[PDB]
Amino acid sequence: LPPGPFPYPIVGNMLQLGANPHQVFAKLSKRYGPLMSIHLGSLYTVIVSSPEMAKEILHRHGQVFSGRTIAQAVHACDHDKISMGFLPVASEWRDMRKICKEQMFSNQSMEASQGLRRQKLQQLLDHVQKCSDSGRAVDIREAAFITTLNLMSATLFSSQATEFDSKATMEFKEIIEGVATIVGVPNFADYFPILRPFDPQGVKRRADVFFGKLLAKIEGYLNERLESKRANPNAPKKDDFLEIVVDIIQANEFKLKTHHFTHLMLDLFVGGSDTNTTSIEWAMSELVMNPDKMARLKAELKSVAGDEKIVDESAMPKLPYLQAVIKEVMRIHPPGPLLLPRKAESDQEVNGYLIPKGTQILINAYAIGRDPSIWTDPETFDPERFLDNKIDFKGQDYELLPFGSGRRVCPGMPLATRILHMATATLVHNFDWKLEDDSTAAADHAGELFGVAVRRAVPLRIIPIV
Ligand code: HEM
Ligand SMILES: CC(C)C1=CCC2=C(CC[C@H]3C(C)(C)CCC[C@]23C)C1
Repeated sequence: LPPGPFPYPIVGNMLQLGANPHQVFAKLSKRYGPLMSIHLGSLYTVIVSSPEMAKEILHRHGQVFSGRTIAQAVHACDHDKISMGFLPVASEWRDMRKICKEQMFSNQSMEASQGLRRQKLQQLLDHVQKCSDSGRAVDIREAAFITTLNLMSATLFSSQATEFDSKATMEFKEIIEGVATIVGVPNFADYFPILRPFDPQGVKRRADVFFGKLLAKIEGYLNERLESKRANPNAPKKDDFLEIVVDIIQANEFKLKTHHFTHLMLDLFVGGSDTNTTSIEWAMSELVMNPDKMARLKAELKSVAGDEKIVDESAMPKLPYLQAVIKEVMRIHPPGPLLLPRKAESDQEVNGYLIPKGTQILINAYAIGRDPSIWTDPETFDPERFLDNKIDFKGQDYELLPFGSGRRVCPGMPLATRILHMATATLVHNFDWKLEDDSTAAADHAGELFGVAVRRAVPLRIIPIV
């Protein structure tokens, strides 16, 4: 087996992991190497912490390591048996992946939804404008959370709401926060198989309530769309994912049930919410703490957009520094520092070590992104490192893997980048920013809180001015 720290009886290595396990794993792998055995109680795991080992796992043996480890929380409303996120690579997963690649996240579909997202960006602009008149600090975590939910809801459901914090949006927010509280804590049933039948912390029960809330809303949206399409055959076709769902269902070309689609929408909606929310916050935090970089991005946006307030997504090719800024946030602050787990579908040898069937595989993208043997000055925020650099986060550069790579690489990347780039551009272009209070500024920026997505323990509070 790969080398690693001595595992104690019963608990394995679990007692050493602390509040930020990805940081502990990063330091451990400096000692034990880029393939490292960790015993999460009885859940045997191997940590991957090199670009070289990530390529061996995700690409050379990408089919063997194509499975997922499935947390007990994921069994809520039998999501584990329906979900593109957790099914094994097989016909049903392949069909759902094809639907996302060729129809939902196509260039054609992303361009068609650009206007839906533009109005949500305008709503964000207006909201921040009021705080700026008042002189009030903006809580960037909450602003990014609402904006991301609004942008996701627009793209997936064409949600209407003229208010920034609409009641539909705030119900989504309640649900997403609830899922994060549940999953964001250790479920001992995940680590001790004798406890699974018992659900001793009620994690799966509590997850059922939130998953059910979300599926109920999605099923309602789907049924409403089906009825309005039936009643209004001549109305223009909407440019959202729900329209695509409906057409695919009624064309009946896929061996997929209705719940595959509702659960896919669930997966996509939750998929883009904490991830973009924390990333937007980190982007603003890095820029506020590195005023030279804030100035350089402002200068680019001024040059390209000038007096326009809302950048078109179509303009992204003209904004290389904005792209470099987001790459650099992804390098330092991958929202999931250990990505989503993979699983060995069979015994496999890697670098002379046996990786047994069923091993949980965690890619420590965070460690790789901060490894000094790979990145110069790894702890410094330096977007310029990506200018005229062909390294990207699409999965082909194993130094930068915030979205994974190989078989299960994030299918929502096309939408995520549009959200990240535009939310950042809107905030940076239209206001200057100061910390509400800079007395513990460095500590506020460094302090991470682990969870579904790793985020600043202290929410960023900054005052907008013009
Ligand atoms: C915003 C930043 C985002 C990051 C950093 C991110 C990252 C990731 C990562 C690391 C994975 C696992 C990849 C692997 O197994 O190799 C993943 C999977 C996934 N992501 Fe994302 N993601 C983001 C946004 C989104 C968005 C916007 C959506 C939906 C629109 C989404 C939907 C998914 C889904 C459904 C999967 C599961 C795919 C599968 O297992 O086949 N993500 N993401
Ligand atoms: C984008 C990446 C990080 C992501 C992680 C968690 C989520 C993904 C999409 C779907 C979603 C559920 C199926 C609702 C289960 C909890 C986490 C997970 C799998 C996608």
